[PDB]
Amino acid sequence: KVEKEIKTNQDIDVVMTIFSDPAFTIPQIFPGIASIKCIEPEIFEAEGKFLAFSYKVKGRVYKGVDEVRIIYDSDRGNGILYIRKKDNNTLQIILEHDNKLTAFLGKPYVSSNLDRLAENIDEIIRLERIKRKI
Repeated sequence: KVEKEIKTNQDIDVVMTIFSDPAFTIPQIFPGIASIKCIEPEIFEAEGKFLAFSYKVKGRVYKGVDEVRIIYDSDRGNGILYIRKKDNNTLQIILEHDNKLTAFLGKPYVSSNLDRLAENIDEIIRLERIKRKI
């Protein structure tokens, strides 16, 4: 698994809600997302590429107490992305992928994404909020 703690001064419940939108979360985290379809609010299909490898991913979001769980399948392996509220100013993102080869190759792309999200989270969410009116 690849993970990242994020600290935020934004309203944590708003942040968690935004992370439950796959149109936000998947392009932000997955390697090189170039297409995303978010029809029904809890389902997505996306396409991306990293190195020579194009992939098609689709999946479903489940909301829980203080948790968002995104279950996905792709031509390069299946997995779960978790977003967990830890306290009022902190969350954890954990990506667990079932294909070791794909995880090895995708890892620096996912970690770079998670680092960028951690470093810019409040500016990213402030803009999301303006657009979503939440």
